[PDB]
Amino acid sequence: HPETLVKVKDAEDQLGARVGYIELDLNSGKILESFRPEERFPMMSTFKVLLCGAVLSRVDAGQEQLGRRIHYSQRDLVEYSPVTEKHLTDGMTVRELCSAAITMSDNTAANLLLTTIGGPKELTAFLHNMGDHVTRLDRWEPELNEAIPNDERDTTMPAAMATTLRKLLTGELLTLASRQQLIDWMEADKVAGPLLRSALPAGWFIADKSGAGERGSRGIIAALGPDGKPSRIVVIYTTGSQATMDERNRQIAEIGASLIKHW
Ligand SMILES: N#C/C(=C/Nc1ccc(Nc2ccccc2)cc1)c1nn[nH]n1
Ligand SMILES: N#C/C(=C/Nc1ccc(Nc2ccccc2)cc1)c1nn[nH]n1
Repeated sequence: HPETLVKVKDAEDQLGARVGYIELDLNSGKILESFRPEERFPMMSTFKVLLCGAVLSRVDAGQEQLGRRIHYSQRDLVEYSPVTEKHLTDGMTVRELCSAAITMSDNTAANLLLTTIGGPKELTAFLHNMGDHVTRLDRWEPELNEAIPNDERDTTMPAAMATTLRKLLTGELLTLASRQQLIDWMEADKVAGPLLRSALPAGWFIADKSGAGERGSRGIIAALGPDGKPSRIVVIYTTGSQATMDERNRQIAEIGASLIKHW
C-alpha cells in the first residue's frame, strides 16, 4: 500500500541511507509493493536461508544426510559462533548446523555448511540454476559482511531475494519435507523473530532470517500472515546508515505498523 512506501521513504530520510523493500504475495508471487527492487544490497546472514536450501536440495537428491556428523577444530571458529563453540568435542550434525546457522546466526556453522555444498561458488550456481541470476555469494564468514560501498560481492536484489525465498518455501525446488524444515528453522529464529512476533497481532505466523553487517547494513527476509499461516513474503535491506539502533528500530516499527495496518 503506498502509505507503507511513505514509511520506507521516511526511513531513508531518518536513517540517511538506502532502503530496499518488497512485499510479495506468497501464493502468486505478485509484487504487492516495492522500493528499489532491483538495486543491490549485502545479504549478510540472510544468505544462511539460501545456504540451507542448497543443503536440503542435496539431502533430497541423496547427496547429503541431515544426521551426518561434522567435526571441526578451534582454528575453524570465527566470530559469533554461540552454538558451534560448544561442540568442538561433540561435533554437530548437518541438521544441527542448519538450526544453528538459521536460528542463532552462528557464523562457524555457516562456514561448515558452505564447505559441505562446495563453497560460495556452488551456492551461486545453485541460485542461478533455480532462476535467480543476480544473487551471489563470494566470500565466507565473516568477510562477506564487509558491505564496501558499490561492491557487488555477497549481494542480492530485494525482488530476486523475495522470488527466491518464495520458490524455496513453496515451489517444487525442495521436497515437502525439506520445504517444511526450512520454514521451521526460520520460524525458530532467536535473533529477530521474537521481536517481530511480539510486535505482530496476536496469533500471527512469522518465519524470518535477519542480518547485520558493517557500515550500518541490516536486513530481514520473512514469510508472515495472520492466523498461524504465512501469506506474504517481505524483504527489507538497508546499507549506509550511521544511525544507532533506537532510530533504526523506530524506522522498522513504522514500516511494519504500516504493512499490518494496510494488509
Ligand atoms: N522520496 C522519495 C522516493 C520515492 N520513490 C518512490 C518509488 C515508487 C513509488 N511508488 C508508488 C506507487 C503507488 C502509489 C504511490 C507511490 C513511490 C515512491 C525515492 N527517492 N529516491 N528514489 N525514490
Ligand atoms: N513500536 C512499534 C510498532 C512497531 N510494530 C511493528 C509491526 C509489524 C512489524 N512486522 C514486520 C515484519 C517484517 C518486516 C518488518 C516488520 C514490525 C513492527 C508499532 N506502532 N504501531 N503499531 N505497531
